[PDB]
Amino acid sequence: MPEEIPDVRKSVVVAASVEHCFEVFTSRPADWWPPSHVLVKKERAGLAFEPFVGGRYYEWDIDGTEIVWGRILEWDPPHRLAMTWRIDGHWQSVPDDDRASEIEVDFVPNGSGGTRVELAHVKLHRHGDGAWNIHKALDGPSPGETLARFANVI
Repeated sequence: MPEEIPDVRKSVVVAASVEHCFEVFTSRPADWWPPSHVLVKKERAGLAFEPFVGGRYYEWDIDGTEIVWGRILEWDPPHRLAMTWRIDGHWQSVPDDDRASEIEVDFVPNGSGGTRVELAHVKLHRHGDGAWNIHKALDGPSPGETLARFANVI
């Protein structure tokens, strides 16, 4: 749905405190996880994950049980955020990371309550397990880097 799997992505500035950036992910991503149409049979509504290295990430579906939505890489206090995403191309589950890719995200205060973050993705295709289909569902209106949809809803 989005431009073909692009290598390093770009950065965007959004109006939000740095604490909000890390807090919003752990606060309740369901607040803006659903854009309009989702390939998932049921729209995600509840979310709960342990933020740590090798942590486990799962979400609750309106009628579906818990499915892994990704994983974690490392939590760095207000300044650097990194997370590994482990998911199946068929939106099923991946008990082990065989070809999972890592994501690098940095959050730093920009000007006033505005925070600027640089998000880059590399070797995401290494998954070659159909993970691209998962991105299509996450890709909502106005396709673009994750910061694009995140900044608009934020």
